[PDB]
Amino acid sequence: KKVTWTKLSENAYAYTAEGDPNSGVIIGDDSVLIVDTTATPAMAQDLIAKIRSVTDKPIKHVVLSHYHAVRVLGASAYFDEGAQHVIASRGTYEMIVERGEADMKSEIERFPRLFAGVETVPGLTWPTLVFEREITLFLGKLEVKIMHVGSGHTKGDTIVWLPSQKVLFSGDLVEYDAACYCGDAQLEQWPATLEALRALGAEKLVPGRGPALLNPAEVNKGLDYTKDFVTTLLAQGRKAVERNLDLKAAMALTREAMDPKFGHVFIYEHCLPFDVSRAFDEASGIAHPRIWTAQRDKDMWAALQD
Ligand SMILES: [Cl-]
Ligand SMILES: [Cl-]
Ligand SMILES: [Zn+2]
Repeated sequence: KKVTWTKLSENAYAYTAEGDPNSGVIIGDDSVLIVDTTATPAMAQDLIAKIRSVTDKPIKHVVLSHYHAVRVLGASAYFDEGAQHVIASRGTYEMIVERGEADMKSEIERFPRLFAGVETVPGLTWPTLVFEREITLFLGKLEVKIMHVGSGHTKGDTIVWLPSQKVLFSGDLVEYDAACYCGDAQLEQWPATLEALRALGAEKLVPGRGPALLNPAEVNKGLDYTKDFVTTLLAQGRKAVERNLDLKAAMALTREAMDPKFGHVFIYEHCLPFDVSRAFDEASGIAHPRIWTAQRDKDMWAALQD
């Protein structure tokens, strides 16, 4: 299992594991902050190990970039390492309340291998600190901004921004070598959210998965790609709705435009059915995402195949 621990700047690191989402790490004067937890407390052990190869400081703050189980269910591992708060936006908190249980069951059923040692998961991760717009932590002298600048990947998407070093942890708002999972997306709002991230002027950006982007040209390529992906996806959904297509026809129409431009990115085929399904709903006027459950997955595959 290939693990990559990348020092991005004086105080910022990215943690990547083959096939897993990225986690972000900020080492402040007094304490460590992480962005997303890895999928289980058993998997969190190796992120802790990487952090402890650098510092003995308490892992005081655990930020959830959004509510999805793979991002949050490792949170309880960090208590013994010094966690004082699990931080989430109001939107993320609302999603945990509304569909945390359903999403936990859904994600573990879909991709059990993402949840190594799933028996170590104690239950849902409940934030202890919920913010509306923006909080700033001073880790000694190090300023860390935790911000909701708009929704996209989910209602409540949260970013972590290190202004002094221009390091942005985008959660799943930004991708580059992988497709966007849009099953819970607010597709209409995502382009404006991407432009808000562009206005930050990041020199380093940790995307949802894959290697970090290490200069502004790479940052903007990731922003442009993600914007193109989610704009095209929603546009094809509006076309399917205008034409009264069923889901199989909507998938074929979406592929017309998405496959040439994006068909090469990692996990494209895994994500595309959920993306077409969400785009069709949202274009149909379902602004708040339907909840994904096993029976909805089953009906989706049935509609797409036979
Ligand atoms: Cl606030
Ligand atoms: Cl449904
Ligand atoms: Zn996600």
